[PDB]
Amino acid sequence: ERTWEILKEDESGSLKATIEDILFKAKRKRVFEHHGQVRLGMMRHLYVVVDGSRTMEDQDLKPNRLTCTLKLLEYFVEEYFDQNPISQIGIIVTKSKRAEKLTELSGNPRKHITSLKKAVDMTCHGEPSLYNSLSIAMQTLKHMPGHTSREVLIIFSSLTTCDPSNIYDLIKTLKAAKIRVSVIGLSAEVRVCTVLARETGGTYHVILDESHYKELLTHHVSPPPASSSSECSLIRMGFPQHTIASLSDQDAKPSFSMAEPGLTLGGYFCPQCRAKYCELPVECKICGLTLVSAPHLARSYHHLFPLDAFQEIPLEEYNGERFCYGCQGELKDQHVYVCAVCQNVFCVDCDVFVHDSLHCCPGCIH
Amino acid sequence: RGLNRVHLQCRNLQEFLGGLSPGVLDRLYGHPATCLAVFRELPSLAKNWVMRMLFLEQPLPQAAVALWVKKEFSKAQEESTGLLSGLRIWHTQLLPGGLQGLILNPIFRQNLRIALLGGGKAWSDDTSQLGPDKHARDVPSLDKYAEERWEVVLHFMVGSPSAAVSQDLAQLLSQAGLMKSTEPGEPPCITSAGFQFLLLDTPAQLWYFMLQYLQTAQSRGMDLVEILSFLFQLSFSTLGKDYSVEGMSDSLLNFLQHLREFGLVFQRKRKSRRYYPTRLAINLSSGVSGAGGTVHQPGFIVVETNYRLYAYTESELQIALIALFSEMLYRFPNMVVAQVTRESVQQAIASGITAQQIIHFLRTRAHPVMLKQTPVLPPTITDQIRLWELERDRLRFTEGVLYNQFLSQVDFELLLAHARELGVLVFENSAKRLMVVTPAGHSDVKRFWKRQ
Amino acid sequence: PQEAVPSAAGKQVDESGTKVDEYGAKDYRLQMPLKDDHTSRPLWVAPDGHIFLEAFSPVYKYAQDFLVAIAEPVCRPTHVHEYKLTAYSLYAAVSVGLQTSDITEYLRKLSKTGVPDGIMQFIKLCTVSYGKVKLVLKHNRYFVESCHPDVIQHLLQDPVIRECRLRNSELFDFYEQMDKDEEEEEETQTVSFEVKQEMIEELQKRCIHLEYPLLAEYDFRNDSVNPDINIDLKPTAVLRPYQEKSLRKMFGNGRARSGVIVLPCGAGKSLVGVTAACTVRKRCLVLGNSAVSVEQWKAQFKMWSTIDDSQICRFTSDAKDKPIGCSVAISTYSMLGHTTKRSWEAERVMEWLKTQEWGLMILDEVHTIPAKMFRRVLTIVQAHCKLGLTATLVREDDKIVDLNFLIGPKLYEANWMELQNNGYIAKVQCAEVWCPMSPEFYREYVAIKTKKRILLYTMNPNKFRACQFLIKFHERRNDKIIVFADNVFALKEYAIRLNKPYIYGPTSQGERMQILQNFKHNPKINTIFISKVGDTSFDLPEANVLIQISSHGGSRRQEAQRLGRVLRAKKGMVAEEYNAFFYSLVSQDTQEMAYSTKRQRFLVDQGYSFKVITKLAGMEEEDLAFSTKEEQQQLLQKVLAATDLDAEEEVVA
Ligand SMILES: [Zn+2]
Ligand SMILES: [Zn+2]
Repeated sequence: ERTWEILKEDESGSLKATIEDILFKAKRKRVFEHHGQVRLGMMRHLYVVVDGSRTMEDQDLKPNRLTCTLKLLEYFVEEYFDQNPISQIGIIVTKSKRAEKLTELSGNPRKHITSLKKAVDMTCHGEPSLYNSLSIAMQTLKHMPGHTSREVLIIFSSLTTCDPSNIYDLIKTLKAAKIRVSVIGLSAEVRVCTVLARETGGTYHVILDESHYKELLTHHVSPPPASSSSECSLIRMGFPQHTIASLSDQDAKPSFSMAEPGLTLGGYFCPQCRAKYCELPVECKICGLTLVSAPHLARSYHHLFPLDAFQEIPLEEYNGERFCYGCQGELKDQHVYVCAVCQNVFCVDCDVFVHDSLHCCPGCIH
Repeated sequence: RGLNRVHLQCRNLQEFLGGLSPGVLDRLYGHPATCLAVFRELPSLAKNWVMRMLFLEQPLPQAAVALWVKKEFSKAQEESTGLLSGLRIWHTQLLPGGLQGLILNPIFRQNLRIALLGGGKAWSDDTSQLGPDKHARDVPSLDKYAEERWEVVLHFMVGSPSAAVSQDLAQLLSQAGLMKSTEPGEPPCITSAGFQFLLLDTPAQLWYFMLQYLQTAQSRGMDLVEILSFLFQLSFSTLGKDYSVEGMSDSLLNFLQHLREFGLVFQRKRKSRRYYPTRLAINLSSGVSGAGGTVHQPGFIVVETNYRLYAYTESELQIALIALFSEMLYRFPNMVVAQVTRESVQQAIASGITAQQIIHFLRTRAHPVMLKQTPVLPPTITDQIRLWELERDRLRFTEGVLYNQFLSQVDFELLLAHARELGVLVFENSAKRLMVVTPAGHSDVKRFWKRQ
Repeated sequence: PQEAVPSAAGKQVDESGTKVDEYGAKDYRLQMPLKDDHTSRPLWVAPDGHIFLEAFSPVYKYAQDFLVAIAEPVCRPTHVHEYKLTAYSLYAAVSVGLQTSDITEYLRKLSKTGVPDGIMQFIKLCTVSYGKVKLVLKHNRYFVESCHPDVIQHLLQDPVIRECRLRNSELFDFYEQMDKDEEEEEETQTVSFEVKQEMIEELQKRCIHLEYPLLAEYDFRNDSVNPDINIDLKPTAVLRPYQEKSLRKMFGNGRARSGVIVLPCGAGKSLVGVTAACTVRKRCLVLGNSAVSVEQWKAQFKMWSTIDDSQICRFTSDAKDKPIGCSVAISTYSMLGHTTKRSWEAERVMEWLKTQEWGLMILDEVHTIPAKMFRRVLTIVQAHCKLGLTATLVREDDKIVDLNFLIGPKLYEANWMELQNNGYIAKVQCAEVWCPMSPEFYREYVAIKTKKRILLYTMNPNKFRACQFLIKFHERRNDKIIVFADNVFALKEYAIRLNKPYIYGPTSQGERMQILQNFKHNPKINTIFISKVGDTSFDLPEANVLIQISSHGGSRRQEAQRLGRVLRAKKGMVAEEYNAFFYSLVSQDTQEMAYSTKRQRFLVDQGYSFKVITKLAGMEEEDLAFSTKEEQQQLLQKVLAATDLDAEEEVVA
C-alpha cells in the first residue's frame, strides 16, 4: 500500500515538481577501470560456456536470461574479434546434464554469430554438467599450443550442476594444464564456481543489470595477464601479401579457402603451402602456420603501451586557452582533463575518446 | 466533376524555371547567388558534374561525360542530364568532326566562378560602412515577427479576427485560387488547394505562395528576374547582419514593401534604407521540413495508436487546422485533445485533401517524444487514414468522347488504328467494338466517321 | 438502499450545457485553471472525470500506480494514458485506506491544471462516507468496526442503530494456545461492538441511508460454528502473481473481504475462485447462467481441489441434483431468482437452499445478472461472504444503478499489459478482411432488402478464398484455429467444401467429442467449424486463432468475451509478432462494415491491436475455391435458391 504513494511528493512540498530533480541520477553511467603494464595473453583461445538448463528461461533480466545472454554474447563476440583478430572463439552449451560444443575453435564471427542466431531456438532442458563442459573444452585445449592463452568464460544461470565426478579432477588437471577459467554468474555467488575460478586463475562475477553484464563482459574483452609459467614462445607467423588475378587469371586458378566454400580468384596465398584464402588473418588448416596481416599486429600494440588517465579538475584553473586542445572548442563543461606529460587541455570527450579509443595522446606525440 | 478533385500542383524550382525562356534564365544567371540557388537545388548527380566541369571551356564529349557514372546509375544520371540541359545549364557544342561536346552556359559558369572566387562584384554585397542601426532588432524578435506575419496570413485564410492584410494580398490569395470567391465582398472562404496549402509546411507554403506572386508579378508589372535574384541573395543573407535598400528599383521597393508586410524582412520604417532579413527568407528554399517534428521548431502533436491526438498547442490556428480532419474532444490550456475519425477525415477528403497531406502534416508536427523510432505515425493510423480515402476515392472521372456500335470490326480496327495513330485513344473494348477518345479528336473523328 | 445510489446513479458532478467550442471539443481551458510545472506535472484532471497521464513522464511509474489505484483505465497507448474517475473506482480507493486529503493533495501535486471544484466535490462525495466503517463477521458475531472512533461515534448516535447494538463481550485463551490471548495486541486503531443477528438486514439500509456503508468481512478462519470440509488445493494449482495479488487484496487483512473482482477472459479466473473457496474451507454456493458453468466449475474443482463428487453437487433444473451431503452447490441464477416455483424440484432444492447458510457466494456472471434476479438471490441465500467475478467492470445490465455496491468495492484488476507482458494472455492480432463485393452478389445485395442478404456478404468468393487461404496458412503453422459463422448453410458450405469438421446442435455428443478430442489432443485437426452456438456456452475448445466468417454479429463485449474465451497463447511463439490471432471477414459496401467499424473502434478502445486485410500472398497464388465464374454462379444460385430461413441468422443455443 505504498506504490501509488512512492513518488517524491509523498511527504515533501518541493518534491511536487523537483521529484525528477531529486532522483535525477536514475539511468546514467560512467565506465572506467584500471590497467597494468604486465604481460598479456595476446594470443587468445577463449571458449564460452553458457547454461542450457531450464533455469535459462527465467526472467531475472528484461527478457529471459537466454535472450539477454545471447543479445550481449553477439555484441561481445563482435568486439572480441574487433579488439583481437588474432584470437579465436568457440562455444559450448551445457544442456541435459550434457554439453554441446555450439561452435568449434575458429575466428570467424560469421559462423559464430550465425550459430548464435540459430541457438536462439535452443531448448532449455535438464540440469547443467560443469564437468562435461570442462571435459569437452580441456579435451580441445590439450591440443592447443602452451603459449596460446587457453581460456574459458562460463555463464552460469542455475545453482546446481550434475557432475559425474568431483570437479577437483578437472581443476587439478586445469591447474596443471595452466588453463585459465573465468565465470559469470546470474544473481548469485556459487562456491563451486568461485573456488573453480579463483583457483584456476580466473574470476567469478555476478550479473546485476544488463549494464553490469556488459561491464563484466567488457573486462573479459581485454586480454588476460600472463605469468612465466606459460610458454614464452617465438611463434612462427606468416604475412602473405594479397594477390589478385592480375594477368587475366593466367596460371592463377580461383580456389575456395581451406576454412570456406567461396571460390576466390584473388586473395592471400599461403607462403608455406600456397593454399588460397580469401580472408586474412586465417590459420593454415593444412599447415599450422598462422597468417596475419601486418596491420592486425599493430592493432593490438596499444595493449602494450596504453595511455594513462589525465589530470581531472572541475575548472581550467591552470588557465589554459578557453578552447580545449585536441578537439577545438570552448570549455563549456566545468570539468577539465590535463595530460600528465604534455599537460595540454582536454575535455570530457578527449578523456573518454582519446584514452579509450585513440589510445594515443596528441601532445605526447609532439 | 468531370475530372478528379483539384490538386495544388507543387512545382519546385525545376518545374518553375523549366518553363522560362533561356534569355530570362541567362539574365537570372546574371547574378552569382541565382546560380548558387539553382545549383544547390540540383540533385547530387548534377551538383557534382557541374562542379567538376566548372573550370573548362572545352566541349567535353557527351559519351565520356555519361561514362563518368556506373552502368546501373547512368540511367538515373539521365535525370540530372535532362534537367541540366532542359534548364539551359548544359548546351551542346561540337568538337572537331562534329562530336557532341558539352559546355555549361558561360554566364552560369562565370557567376558560379565569381561566387566561389573574386569577381567584378563582391557578391553584390556591401555594408556601406554604416554603424549599428537605430532601434536595434534582435534575431528572436525577427523570427517572432516573421512568424506573427505568416500566422496572420494563415489566420486570414482561416478568416479569424485581427487578420490584418492588404486587399491586394487578400486579392492575391483569391487570385491564386486559395481563397475561393464563393460570395461577394470576398468573405473568408478556402478552396481545396487552399486547404491543402494550409496543411502544407511553411517552406513549401512560402515557396508556392511566392510562385503565385511571381505568376502574377509581371501581371503586376514586377521584375521576375530582379525579385528572384533579390530573393536568392536574401536566402544567402544573415539574420543578425544588416542589409541596405540602396539602389533598389521601385519594382523591388513595391515587392520589398510586400516582403516587409509579409514579414520576410524587417524595416525600421517603410521608408528606411536598411533592413534585417528574417529566418523565413533565409530558409526560403525548395526543400523539406522533415519526416518528424521540425528541426528548427519541434512538433507538438502526440499522435497515439488509439487515434487520439494530444497536441501540446495553444495556437488557435494550428488547433483549427486539426479540427478540419479530426474530431476534437477537449481543450486544455497547454494541450488539446482530439481524435481522427472516418467522418472527420471524410470531411477533409470531401473537401479535397489527400490523406498524405494529413500524414505529412502530422509528421512534420509530430511531438519530439514520438521520435526516436522509424515510423513516427503508427502503421494502423497511417493505413486507416489512407484506407478512408481509398474507401471513397475509387470512382475516378475522365471527360472523353465515346465511339461505339460501328458497322463492323473493320471500322473499329480502323478507328482504333486512327486513335493509335494520333495517340488520342483513352480506352477501348474490342469485344463490343467500343472506343473512347480524348475530346480533342471529337470533331476530327466524327467527320472521319463519315469517310473512314 | 444498499447500492449507494447517489454517487453511482445520481452522478451529481456530470456537466450539462457544456461549453463545447466550434471545433466540438469541450473548452475546459477556463474550467481547468492553468498551473505551472507543465514538464514535471504528468496529469490532466478534466472536470468530467477523465484523467490523462504521460507514459514518458519521469514519475510515470508512480503516477500510473496512482491512477490505477484511483481511476478506471480507459486507454494505455505507448505515450499517453487515459483514466476515468467513478464512484466505484473512488470507493475502491477509499476501502484500501486512502484519505481524501492524500488523494486531493497528490492529485493537485501531479495535475498540470488545478483540480476542478466539481471533481473535488465528487472526490468528497465519494470518499467521506464511502467505506469509513467495516462490518466484521467473526465467530458468527457481527462486529461493526472503524479505524477512527469519530466515524462510529456519529453512527452510534443514530437511535435505530443504537437498537441494533448488542451488549456482549468475547474471551482470551489458555496456555495450550494463548495466541487468542495475545490477540489483545493491537487494540489501538480498533473499536467494535456486536450487532443483533437479525438487525443487520435493516441496519444495512440504515447505515447506507445514513451514508456509512459497511465493509463486510467474514472471518472464515476463526468461525468455529460453520464446519470446515477440509477443502484444499491440489498441488496442480499454482497461483500467478496477478491471481496471488487479487487474493492478497481480498485476504490481505486475514478475513474474506467481500467485493467484486474483475479478471479478463482467458485468465485463470476459475483458479482464483477455487482458491478462494479452498481458502474459506466452508460450504460454498456458486452461481452461473447455465448448467455448463456448473459442470465447468465442477471439472475445474476436480483438477485443482480435493472436493469429491459426493461434495460437489449440481443444482439446476437442466439436470438431477443432490442436496444430501452437498458441500459445494453450483447453480443457475434463473433457478434461484424465480418468481414462482419451477417444479417440485424447486420445493426440494429452493426450500432446502433457503434453509442453508452458505459461507461464501461466488458469482461467475454477476456482470450479466439483472437487479431483480440478483436482489432475489441475495435475499434468499444470505451468505456470509460474496465474491463477484467479472469479465469487464462495465456490466451490460449496469444501466442507472451499479449493483456492484451490493457486493462491495473492487478488490483487484489484472492489467491487459501485465498479462501480455507475462504471457498469461496472448497478444491477439485483430484483423478484418474487407473483401470487395462481387458484382453479381451486389445485384442481389441491393435488390434483396430483406435479411436473406446475410448470405450475400457471407458467401462472397473473395471472403471464401481468403478464408480458405488463411485457414490453410494457420494449418501450415499448425496453429489451433476455430471458424465461426452466423449461418447454418454458410458454415456448412464452407466446412463441407473446405473438408473440415463442423459442429451443430444436431451433432451428437459422440460425433461432437470425436471432433473435439481429435482437435484438443490429436494434432491432425488444426481447423474446426462451430455454429453460432459458439456465441454462448457450448463447451468451445481451446484455440490460438479465431475467424469470424461474418463480421455481422451481436454485442461487441460478447464478441470480445467469446474472442478471449477461445483464444489461447500459442506455446513457444510469444516472440512472434503475435501468438494469438483474431479475424473477422467483411464485405465492402455492406451492412457488415458498420459492425466492423464499431468492432475496430471498440477493439482499439479496449487497447487491442488491430489491422485491416484486403489481399495477401497466396490469396491468388494458391488454389482456392470458386476460381471460375461458373462455380461462383453455382454458389450464388445455391445461395439464391436457399430460403430466407437458410439465409437468416443461425439460432444460438
Ligand atoms: Zn599453409
Ligand atoms: Zn599527453
